[PDB]
Amino acid sequence: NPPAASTQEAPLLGLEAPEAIPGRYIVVYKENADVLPALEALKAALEPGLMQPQGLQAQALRTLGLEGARVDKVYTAALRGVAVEVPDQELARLRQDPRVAYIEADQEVRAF
Amino acid sequence: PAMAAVQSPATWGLDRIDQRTLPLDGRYTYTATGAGVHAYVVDTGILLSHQEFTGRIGKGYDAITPGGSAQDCNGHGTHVAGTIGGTTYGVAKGVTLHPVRVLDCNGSGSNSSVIAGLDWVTQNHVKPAVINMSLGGGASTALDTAVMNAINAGVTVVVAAGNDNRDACFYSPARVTAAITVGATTSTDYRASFSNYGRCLDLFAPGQSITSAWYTSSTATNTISGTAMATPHVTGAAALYLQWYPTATPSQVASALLYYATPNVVKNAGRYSPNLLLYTPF
Ligand SMILES: [Ca+2]
Ligand SMILES: [Mg+2]
Repeated sequence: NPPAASTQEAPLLGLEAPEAIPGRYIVVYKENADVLPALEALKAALEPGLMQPQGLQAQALRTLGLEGARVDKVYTAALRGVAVEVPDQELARLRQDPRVAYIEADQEVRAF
Repeated sequence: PAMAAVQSPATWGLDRIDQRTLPLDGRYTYTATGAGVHAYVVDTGILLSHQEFTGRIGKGYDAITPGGSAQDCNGHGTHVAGTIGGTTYGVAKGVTLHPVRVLDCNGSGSNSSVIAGLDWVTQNHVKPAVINMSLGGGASTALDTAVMNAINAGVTVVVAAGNDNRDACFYSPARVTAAITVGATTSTDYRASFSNYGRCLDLFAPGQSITSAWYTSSTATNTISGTAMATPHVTGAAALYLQWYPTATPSQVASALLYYATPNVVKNAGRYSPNLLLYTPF
């Protein structure tokens, strides 16, 4: 009678690469997930010069399950996703979201 | 209608791309200038006050500091921007240059900062538009997808092959087929010894000992090497073509540059590399 265990676990990619940045991740959403308006609100909450109501950011953090998580970048156009810095337990919770396609460890890039 | 112009003397990379064969003639010739075209330089930023860009800096985006001005504090992005569109050192001397700062003052950044820059350009670019990515790293599905989505939005993306003397198909975004992946050559038409190679390249351009702008003063210059220096020659040539054909799709821009490229002149081009060197009659 207690509900079955969740069967959701997004792939977690890139942790083994030598250029992986510890504790930092790119969460990528599936294209069929209705995450766009929440992401747009989170991006707007970071936009210079723009006044935004508190409720939009608070709602977006709830919709995406990012309360308490340190969201650094928000993607809406080149990608649907966020860049976050979270501890292991929070990472495990984000992987249980069925809207998440995969999560990649952030990686260092260099000028060529 | 415009009239053709002659720059003489010209730095060797520009000198090479307006002709089929060696020897160099000390001259760079062009008709179009890239006027009305928008080049988004995804790099360390641009020195906004450089004389090479006077009056032609457009709005940008700083992924390193929210709301920052995207000024270059390293030099790499200014050098790259100078090859695209500097009055003296540039292919497209009338292009608008937009600084998209995704690397810090040491030339280092992250996939997350690069993707943020690509996200900003995809959302806010003005057509006709081209992105220059003189940077890269390990294989990344997220970074490859962001590049593909910029291309699908109608923005040509030109990327450096990398400097490992290895197959470019191992790295992002060099392995993205729909991007124009650029290898580097020397002034005597050899593939530069460091240039990545292989089936993921689209063509070669000058990349060894390239002279361009630098960030330390409004008139500073530097001479450096890398596939990061070859890439902006191609971005500049794309901007010239886009002035002639402002509604061209990325596929059409690539087809035109590959049709016009000089075939079979790159020595030691590497296993499975297309033997094509940038040529501009624009
Ligand atoms: Ca010449
Ligand atoms: Mg290609």
